[PDB]
Amino acid sequence: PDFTKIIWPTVVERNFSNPQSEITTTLQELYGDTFETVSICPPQSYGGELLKGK
Amino acid sequence: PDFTKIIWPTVVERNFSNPQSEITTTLQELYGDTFETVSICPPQSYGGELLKGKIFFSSTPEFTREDLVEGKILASFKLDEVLSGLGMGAMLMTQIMSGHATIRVSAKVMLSKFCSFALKLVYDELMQLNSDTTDFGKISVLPGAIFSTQEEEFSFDFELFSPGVHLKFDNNKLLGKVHLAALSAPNLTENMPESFSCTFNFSIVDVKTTFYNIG
Amino acid sequence: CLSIPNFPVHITGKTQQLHVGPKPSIARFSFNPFDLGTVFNRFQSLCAHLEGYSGDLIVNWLVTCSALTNARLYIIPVYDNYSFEKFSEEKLIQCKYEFKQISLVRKGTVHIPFVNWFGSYSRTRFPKLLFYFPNGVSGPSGEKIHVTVQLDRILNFSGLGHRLFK
Amino acid sequence: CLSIPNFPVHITGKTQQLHVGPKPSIARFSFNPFDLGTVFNRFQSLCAHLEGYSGDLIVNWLVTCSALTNARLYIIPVYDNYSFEKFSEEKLIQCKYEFKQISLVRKGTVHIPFVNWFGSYSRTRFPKLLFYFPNGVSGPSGEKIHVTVQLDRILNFSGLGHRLFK
Repeated sequence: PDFTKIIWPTVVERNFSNPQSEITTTLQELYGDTFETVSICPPQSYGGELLKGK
Repeated sequence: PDFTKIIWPTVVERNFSNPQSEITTTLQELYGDTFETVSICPPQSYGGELLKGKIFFSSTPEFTREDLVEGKILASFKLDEVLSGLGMGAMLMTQIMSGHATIRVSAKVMLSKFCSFALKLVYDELMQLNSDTTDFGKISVLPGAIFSTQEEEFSFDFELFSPGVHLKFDNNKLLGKVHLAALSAPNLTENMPESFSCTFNFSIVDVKTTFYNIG
Repeated sequence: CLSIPNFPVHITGKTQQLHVGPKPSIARFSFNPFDLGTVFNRFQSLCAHLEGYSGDLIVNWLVTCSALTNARLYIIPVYDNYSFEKFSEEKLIQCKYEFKQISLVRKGTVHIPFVNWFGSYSRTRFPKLLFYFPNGVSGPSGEKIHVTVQLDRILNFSGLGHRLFK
Repeated sequence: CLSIPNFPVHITGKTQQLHVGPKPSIARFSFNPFDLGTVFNRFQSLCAHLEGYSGDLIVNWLVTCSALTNARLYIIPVYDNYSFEKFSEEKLIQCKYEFKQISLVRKGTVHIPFVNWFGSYSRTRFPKLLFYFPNGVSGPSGEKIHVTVQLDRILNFSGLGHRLFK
C-alpha cells in the first residue's frame, strides 16, 4: 500500500455506513416500518382510460 | 396406618407446594418470566486467559560487583507489584479480582566469556527476606535453583497458593517475593565491569478467573 | 449529462408540529435540494451548478407521538407543483391509497419515482410529500405529534445544465 | 458435614424503592441468611449453629412498575464481598451480560452458583445481587418502582462448623 494506489472516484463516502435500527422497549407488532413506493394509480371506476377508443 | 409408620426425616415440608402463577390481565409477550444463571464470564477481547503461555512482565535491574558476596540479594520482585504494574500485560491481570494463576519466571544475566558466577533464583513465598539481606542461611534453604549466569538462562514455574479455594487478588499484598541471590564472588575480579544487567521475564503458565472486575 | 447510480444526500427537512384535534391536518414536505439554507447540503456541494436533475427519491419519514395517540395517515405524492388544500377521501380510496394507523406504523421509507411534466426537477420543479391526517390526531390532553422526514438518497441520478455562480 | 440436596428457606428481602429519573440506579440485595431480624428464618432454625455453608442459591426477583414505565435492568452477581458504586457498561457488554426491558420482562428466577474465594459462605461472606438500571427509570410523573427479591431455596447444601449459642 503506497501512493500508487489506484483511486476510483465515487460519490458514496464511507462517513455513513449501514444504519441499523433495532426495536427496544416494545413489541414489533406495535411498531412497524413500512416501505412503500408512491406511484400514480388511476381510479378504478373512472378515469380517462375508460374513454380509450370511445 | 398406625404409629408403626416409618418416618423418613426430610427437610422439605409440605406447607408450601407447587407455586403456580398465571397471567391474567394482559398478554404474555408483554409479561415474561426469565430464568437465568448468573455465572462469571471472562470478557471476549481481553482477560488473563489471553496471556496463558505468554509473557506479561519484564524488568532489567542491575547489581554491582561489590554486591556479589555469598548470600546477598541482587534483585527482588514483589508479586503484588509485578501483577499490578503499568504494562499491558499487568493491566489485563489487575482486572481479575480472584482466581488461580500459575506463573513462570525466567532470569538471564549478560556476561563476558571471562567472568562466570553462580546465582540462586528463589521464591520467598511469605516475604521473609527484605532486599537488604546477606544471610545465605535463608538463601540456601528457600525453594529455587542454582544456575550459571554465563552460558545459561534459567526458568521455573510456581503456583500462587491460597488458603481458600481461590485466591483473592484485589488488595492482596501477600502474593510472594522472587529474589536473585549471589552464592559466590565472581570468577575474575580485576579489570572487570563494575555492574551487571539481569533480565527477568514473568509469564503466565495458567490463569483462571473466578470473578472479574466491572468498573 | 452526468449519471450517478446512487447519490446519498442525507438532507433532513424541518420537523413539523401537529396539535391534537378533530380537524383534518396536512403536513407538507417539499423535496427541493436546490433550496439553500444556512449551510450547503451534500447535493449543492456537488450539483448546484446544474440547471435541473432527474432521479428517484428515497425519503425516511417518522411520526413521533405518544403510546395513547391515534391517527390515520395518508402519505400522498404531489407532482408538477400543484397545491392541494383539501383532499377527497373518496378519490384517495378510488386510487387505492392505503392509510396507516400511527399507533401501529409510525416509521417508514417512501420511494418517489421521477414524475415531472417538464422532464426534470429544478429550483422551481420539485416533488411534494403530503402527510394527510383526515380525522386529525387523537392524543393525551395537549400532545403535539411531530412529523419529520429526511431525504436519504437519490437513485438513478441524472443532471444537466450549467448555471452562473452567484 | 451435613448435606441437603434441596433446602427451602422462603426468605424475602426488603423491598427497595426507586424513584423515576435519569440518574443511574442500583438496588443491592445481599443474601445472608445468617443475618438475624425480628424472627428467625427457616435457615437459622436448623443451621444457625454452623460456621459456614455452601450451595447454589435460587432467588425469585420481581420489579413492580406501571404499564407506561421503561427501564433497562442488569442483574449482576457480586461475589467475595466486593463493593461496586459504579458499573462500566463496556465491561458488562464485554462479559456478555444481557439487559432486560422491565416493560417486557419484570419477573424472574436467578440461579447463583457457589462462588467464594474462602470456600464457603458465612456471616461475613455472602453473595450480592445488584439490580443496575443504567438509564434510570422512566415512569409516569412521580412513580416509584419497587424491586423485591425472595431467597427461595438452596440447592446442593453443605455446611460445617459449630458456633456457640449466644
